[PDB]
Amino acid sequence: DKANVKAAWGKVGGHAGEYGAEALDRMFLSFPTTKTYFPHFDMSHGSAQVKAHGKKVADALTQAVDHLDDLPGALSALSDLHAHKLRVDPVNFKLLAHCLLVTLANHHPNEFTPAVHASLDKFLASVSTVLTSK
Amino acid sequence: VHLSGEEKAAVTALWGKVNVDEVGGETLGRLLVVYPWTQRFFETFGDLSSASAVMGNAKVKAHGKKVMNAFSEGLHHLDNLKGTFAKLSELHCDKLHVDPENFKLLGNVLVVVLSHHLGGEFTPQAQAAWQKVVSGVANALAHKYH
Ligand code: HEM
Ligand code: HEM
Repeated sequence: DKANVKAAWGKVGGHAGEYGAEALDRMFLSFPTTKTYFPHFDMSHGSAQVKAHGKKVADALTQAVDHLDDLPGALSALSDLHAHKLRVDPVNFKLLAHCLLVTLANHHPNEFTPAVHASLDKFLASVSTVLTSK
Repeated sequence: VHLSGEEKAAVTALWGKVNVDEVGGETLGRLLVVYPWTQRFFETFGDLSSASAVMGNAKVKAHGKKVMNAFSEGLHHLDNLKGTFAKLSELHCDKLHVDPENFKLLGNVLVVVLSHHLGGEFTPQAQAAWQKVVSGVANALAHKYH
């Protein structure tokens, strides 16, 4: 089980910072309220900040796929940041997860099968649950 | 929800590039695979026992086409989605007892499938307009519950 979500993540390019950046761009454009968490970011289309943040998000999720047996432990610091410090409303994690699925499907539809879609949705929801906890 | 003239023209142009049969089957099939409780509503459709069975089920595909045809009606009445979907809202509430949260899920699966189908053409801008469309349809369908 933990190998297969791990396999699927790589096969749809989940490692790629550029896809993290595109997911953020999609989220900011479709759901403008999410921008209020990033007032320090230049939002100009080719934003260096969005590119760098896309890599942070992709890298964190890629690390997490190696730790499906204990996500709360793997994501401890990130949970503190998002839940305690930033107080991100849980609705926003559902928006970013959806935009990540949209992005991965966009570039690698052949690898983004219904089964892979289901697995990755569960993975991203699981990460979201941990990040929304205290 | 309000779409501008340019947003409307854009969603119209893009929908025209879409294979509706493929997108309908893909959308309803993925709904049933990704959110398996939704299978409860479709018992009469037969074998849904695996992802491959769901995606190969002809009744799922035919039903998906009917759902896409309803989105098509919506695109022609974006200024009055509530009126357009009034009978369908009654059906899903009073007869089928579908919790309205599932209307949002189906809309977002449709967005994932349009992305899957269209690739680069389904831009972040295109997606923004389509999110307004599927939100509008979900809201219109949820109205009898209110
Ligand atoms: C699975 C979902 C997410 C993951 C994996 C994730 C990952 C990360 C990472 C790795 C960082 C950098 C941490 C550091 O530098 O120590 C970060 C920071 C941040 N995240 Fe998230 N994030 C997620 C969801 C969200 C959402 C939905 C929002 C708000 C809409 C959000 C808002 C922020 C903000 C405002 C920062 C601070 C960044 C900065 O100041 O440059 N995150 N996140
Ligand atoms: C945007 C969202 C939706 C739209 C536009 C839509 C549209 C439709 C349409 C056009 C029909 C056909 C009615 C007829 O042929 O007279 C139908 C039937 C039906 N819908 Fe939906 N639907 C949506 C969401 C859902 C969801 C989320 C579920 C369940 C999870 C659902 C469950 C059903 C069921 C069980 C039927 C009857 C199927 C049969 O027995 O043939 N619908 N819907």
